[PDB]
Amino acid sequence: EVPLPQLRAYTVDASWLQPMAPLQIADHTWQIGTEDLTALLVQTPDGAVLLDGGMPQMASHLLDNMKARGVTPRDLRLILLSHAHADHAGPVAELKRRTGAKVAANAESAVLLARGGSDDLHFGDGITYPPANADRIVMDGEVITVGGIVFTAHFMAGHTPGSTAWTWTDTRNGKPVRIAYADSLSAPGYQLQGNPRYPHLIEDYRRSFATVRALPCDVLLTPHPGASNWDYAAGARAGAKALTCKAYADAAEQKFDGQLAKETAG
Ligand SMILES: O=C(O)CNC(=O)[C@H](CS)NC(=O)OCc1ccccc1
Ligand SMILES: [Zn+2]
Ligand SMILES: [Zn+2]
Repeated sequence: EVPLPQLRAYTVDASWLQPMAPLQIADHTWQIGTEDLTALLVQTPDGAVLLDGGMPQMASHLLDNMKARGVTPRDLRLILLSHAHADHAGPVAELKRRTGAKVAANAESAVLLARGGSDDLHFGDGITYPPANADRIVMDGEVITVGGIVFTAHFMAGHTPGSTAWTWTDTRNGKPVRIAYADSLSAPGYQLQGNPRYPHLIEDYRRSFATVRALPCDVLLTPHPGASNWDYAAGARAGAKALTCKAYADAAEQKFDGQLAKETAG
């Protein structure tokens, strides 16, 4: 008698779950997540925006960091997402219950979020999380403005169908800083070629490399900070080694081409 296996939790490196204090990126923009997962707070005179929340168990830590910044539950107006995997959208449902936040996302991200990341094109039910509903559906190139910070959506399908880069302009020394929060360009364990659930996967990734390369991009940030060479634990030099969007796109394409060759060989 051999029973069916137990459910397996989505377990991650400790650094992904290690709380950090708010780290200022620009005059209105702060990293408020963990050492190894990005969660960006943008604070304005007319309320706050959160871009990603990390893993499901980060909800209370995000709220504590918000409070440290002076942002109350009612002040949080909007949640935006890079993509709706458990390690970036994990706490969205809980945050919606505990704050005034509404979610804006593209149709692909909204559908995946509403499924709690189940029936993932590549991971199946391996990384599920509490489902949430989007309040507003955004189209490619659509802008959303909160307290004069203008967020533009740039669709960059591949890592997920609904993967998005969000760009906005903040300041640092009275000078503009064009921030690009670019989504993952990885395909971890994906079948790339002839995948029946994603027939045009390769062409979407190629288009997404080009989109990322061309973003307005004084400062690049990524959901996994290591992807853009950020080190959130390095304090005053956290962003010193950060890649350009151009360099991030180039490295991702080189890796992707390598993975294609390995897939053909395998
Ligand atoms: O850093 C990256 O690019 C990818 N890292 C991840 O953790 C991704 C989400 S972005 N998830 C994953 O690989 O999940 C694999 C998996 C885990 C449990 C069960 C099935 C599949
Ligand atoms: Zn992902
Ligand atoms: Zn991830």
